Amino acid sequence: HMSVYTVKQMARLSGVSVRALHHYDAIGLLKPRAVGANGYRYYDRQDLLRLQQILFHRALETPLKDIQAALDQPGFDLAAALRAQRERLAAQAERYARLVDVVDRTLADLEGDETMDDKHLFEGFDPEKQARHEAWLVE
Amino acid sequence: HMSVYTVKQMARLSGVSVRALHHYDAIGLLKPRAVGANGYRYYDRQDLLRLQQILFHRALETPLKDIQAALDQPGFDLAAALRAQRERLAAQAERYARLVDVVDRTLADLEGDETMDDKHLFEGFDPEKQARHEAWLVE
Repeated sequence: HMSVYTVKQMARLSGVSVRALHHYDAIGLLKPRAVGANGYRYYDRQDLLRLQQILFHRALETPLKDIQAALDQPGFDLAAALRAQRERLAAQAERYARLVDVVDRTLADLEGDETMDDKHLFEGFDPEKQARHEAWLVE
Repeated sequence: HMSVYTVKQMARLSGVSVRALHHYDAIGLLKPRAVGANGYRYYDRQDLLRLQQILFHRALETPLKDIQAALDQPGFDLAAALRAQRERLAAQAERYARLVDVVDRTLADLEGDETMDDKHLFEGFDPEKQARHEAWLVE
């Protein structure tokens, strides 16, 4: 809330390194807002929430330049951004949980009479991740 | 089980493109084993299980060359490989579910008195994904 943090403290609190925070600072992505009377710069609550936004974007494989754009958007609403991120994180949790179900079904067939239909081997894989890989194979 | 598939059929069944399967074939990753009397090559059940292994590896961001190595390992046990993949897929599902919890806790603080401790903003992020990004920032 009123707490403010040096780079050393922000690293320890967030798990982002001092190296990364200096880089995020240099490129205008995350600049410590709070300034003391000694000219030192400190991360405040608003900076912590922006860094959390950066970590959510990276969890969701958003590329570094796209992050700046998304955060600096005029009329940026943090609660809206969080709800959109929730939906995409939930969908990733459901994909991974579906892929465990596929492993479970495959193991049981495999240690059973091996009668399970072939198509059931392949339900659950991310079509998006396949397109980005077939596109790569065309070099 | 006894079913065998052309490239066109294997694409339709698996969701992998004809382009990718020809590439997987060329580089020795997945070569249709079953051969007919007309010299044509067909994917059998064992090929379907190897392709499922490739799709699990790609879900778990294993690099293409590492896949060959892992599948061609002497004493390769498919049920062992599946159980190891289960554990890593489950862990990804738990990470994504934890990140939704973090969003939920943050939203409720944000629309509340904003008293939640700062450290709670940052629990749940993948430290591995952070190291691979701080390492990248050193170019």
